[PDB]
Amino acid sequence: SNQNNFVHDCVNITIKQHTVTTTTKGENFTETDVKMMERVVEQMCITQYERESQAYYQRG
Amino acid sequence: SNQNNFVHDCVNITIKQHTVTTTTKGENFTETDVKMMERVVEQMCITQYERESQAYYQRG
Amino acid sequence: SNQNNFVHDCVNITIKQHTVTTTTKGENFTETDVKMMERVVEQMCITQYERESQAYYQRG
Amino acid sequence: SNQNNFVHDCVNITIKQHTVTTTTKGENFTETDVKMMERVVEQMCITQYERESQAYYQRG
Amino acid sequence: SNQNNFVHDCVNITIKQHTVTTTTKGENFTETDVKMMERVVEQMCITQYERESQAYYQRG
Amino acid sequence: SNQNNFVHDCVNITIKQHTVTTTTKGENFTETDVKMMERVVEQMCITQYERESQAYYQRG
Amino acid sequence: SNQNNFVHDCVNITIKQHTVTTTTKGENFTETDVKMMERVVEQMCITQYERESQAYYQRG
Amino acid sequence: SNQNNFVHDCVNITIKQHTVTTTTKGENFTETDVKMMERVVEQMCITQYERESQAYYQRG
Amino acid sequence: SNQNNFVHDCVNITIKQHTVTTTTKGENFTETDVKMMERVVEQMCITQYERESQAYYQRG
Amino acid sequence: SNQNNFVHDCVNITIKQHTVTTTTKGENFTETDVKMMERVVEQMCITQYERESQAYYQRG
Repeated sequence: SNQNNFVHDCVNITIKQHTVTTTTKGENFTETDVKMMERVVEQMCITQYERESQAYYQRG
Repeated sequence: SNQNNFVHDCVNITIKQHTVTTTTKGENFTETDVKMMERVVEQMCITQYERESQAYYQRG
Repeated sequence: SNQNNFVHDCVNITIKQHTVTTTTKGENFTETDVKMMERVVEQMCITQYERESQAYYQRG
Repeated sequence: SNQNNFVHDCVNITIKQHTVTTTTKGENFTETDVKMMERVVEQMCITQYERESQAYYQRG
Repeated sequence: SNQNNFVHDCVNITIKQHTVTTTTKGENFTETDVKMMERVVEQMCITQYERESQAYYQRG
Repeated sequence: SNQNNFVHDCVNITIKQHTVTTTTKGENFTETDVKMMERVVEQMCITQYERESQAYYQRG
Repeated sequence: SNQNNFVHDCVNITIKQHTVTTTTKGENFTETDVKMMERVVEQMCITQYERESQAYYQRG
Repeated sequence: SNQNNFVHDCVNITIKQHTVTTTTKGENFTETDVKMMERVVEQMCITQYERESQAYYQRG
Repeated sequence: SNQNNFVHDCVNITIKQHTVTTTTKGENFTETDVKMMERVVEQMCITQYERESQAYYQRG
Repeated sequence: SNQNNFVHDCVNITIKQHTVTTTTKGENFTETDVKMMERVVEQMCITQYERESQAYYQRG
């Protein structure tokens, strides 16, 4: 019973909360951001499988 | 019973909440953002399978 | 009983909530965004299968 | 009993809520957006199967 | 009992809610959007099957 | 040109306004009184003119 | 040209306003009184004129 | 040109305003009194004119 | 040109304002009094004019 | 040109203001009094004019 496994998980995130409360009372507010997840992933993942394979990354 | 597996998961996210409360009381508010997920993924994933394969990434 | 598997999951997201409450009481509000998911995915995924295959990415 | 599988899932999203309440009481509101999903997917996925195949992406 | 499968799912979304309430009481409202899904998908998916196949994407 | 004067003014009130504005906006109000004059005078004035005259006051 | 004067002014009040504004905005109000004059005068004035005159006051 | 004067002014009040503004914004108010004049005068004035005159005051 | 004057002014009050502003913003208020004149005068003035006159005052 | 004057002024008060501002912002207020004049006068003035006159005062 042969079995090969080639697993690739570039990103893996897990949030588990039970109670999330937020309050923004006040009088004079300007430019209020109450986000929860802004910019999570900005990745690159290739997973090449054979020879003479190349990969060029640049984030200038 | 041979079995090959080639799994590729570029992004994997899991949120599990039970109670989410938000409140924005006040008098003079300007430019209020109460988002929850703004820009999650901006990725690139290729998964090439054979030889002389190339990949060029650039995020200038 | 041979079996090959070539799985590719570029993005995978799961939200599970039970109670979501939001309130925006007040007097003078201007430009209020109460969105929940703004810009989730902006990706590119190719999954080439044979040789001399190329891929060019650019996000200038 | 041979069986090949070539699965490709470019995007996969699942929301499961039970109670969603929203309220926007007030007096003077201007430009209020209470959307839930604004711009989910902006992707490109190809899945080429043979040789000398190319793919050019550009998001200038 | 041979069986090949070539599955391609460019986008897959599932919403399951039980109670959705919305209220927009007030006095002076201007330009109120209470949409639920604004711009879901803006994609392109090709699934070419043979050699010397090309694909050019541009979102300037 | 004789002239006698026996003036008696028990109460004398004078209101002179130009603009009176009132507003009772809201959501959940209970037992709101917006009167202007509730119980002005509760007096007693006699002005007896001859001898062995008596006056008995009691506000128990 | 003889002239006698016997003036008696028990109470004398004069209000002179130009602009009176009132506002009672809110959400949950209970037992709100916005009166202007509640219990002005509770007096007693006699002005007896001859001898052996008596006056009995009691505010128990 | 004889002239006698017997002036008696038990109370004399004069209010002169130009702009009166009042505001009671909020969320949860209970037993709010915004009166202006509650209990002004509670007096007693007699002005007896002849002999063996008596006056009894008691504010128990 | 004889002239007698017997002036009696038990109380004499004069208010002269130009701008009166009041504000009671908040969230949880209980038993708020914003009166302006609560209990001004509680007096007694007699002005007897002849002999063997008596006056009894008691504020127990 | 004879002239007698018998002036009696038991109390004499004069307020002259130009701008009166008051503010009571907050969250949890209890038993707030913002009065301006609470208990001004509690006097007794007699002005007897002839002999064997008596006056009894008691403020127990």
